[PDB]
Amino acid sequence: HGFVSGIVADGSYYGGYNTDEYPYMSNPPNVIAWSTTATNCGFTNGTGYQSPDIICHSNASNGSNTAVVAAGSSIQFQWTVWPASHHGPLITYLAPCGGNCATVDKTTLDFTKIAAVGLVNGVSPPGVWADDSMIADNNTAVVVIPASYAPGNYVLRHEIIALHVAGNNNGAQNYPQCFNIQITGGGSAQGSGVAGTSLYKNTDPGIKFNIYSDLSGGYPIPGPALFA
Ligand SMILES: [Cu+2]
Repeated sequence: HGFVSGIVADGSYYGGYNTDEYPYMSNPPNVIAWSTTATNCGFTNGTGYQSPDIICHSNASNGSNTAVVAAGSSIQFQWTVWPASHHGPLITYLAPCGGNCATVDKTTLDFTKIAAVGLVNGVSPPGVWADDSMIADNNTAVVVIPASYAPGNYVLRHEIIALHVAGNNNGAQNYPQCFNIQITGGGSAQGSGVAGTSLYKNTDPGIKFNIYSDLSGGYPIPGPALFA
């Protein structure tokens, strides 16, 4: 599996939380990325959709730094690697920190879906998905912060849901990665957010989904509605 090793945010590179290195330090470095204990490169499945682990991954603790990002600009998430079998959507959220993102209680965050891509070509199951486009693009996912989004501090929660086992109850594998950003801009728009532990249920149609059977009915991307 992969994790996000860094991001390019409004033109500038920020190193992420190197989960294969930083957990083995008594004094890990400051980063905009949240720490996790997911040293096995693992995931949170449906057994943890109501655990705080779903918010920013296993045992996640606040990143200490925050990246300044102009509204309307692009963020690129650099994943270390991604397996071809792990087809699924890429979903990205913003939750206001109401203060410094370095100290917000992650369980109080209310996430707004700002980007989501799912099934691209279902003609030949298991199909071609957003993560396959990410793989082709140097293992990099891309999102646009809405130009109209209200300035302030936000947790940016970027996630792949791998669906290779998702026909099973609790089979979908969620890979959330969180980063602190401060948006600047001239807009005032903000979505109505959803608590991390309310984003997904193991019975949801976009969670318990068989990618190996006929895909002509499409894929309903899970989670709350996309910000408009
Ligand atoms: Cu796997």
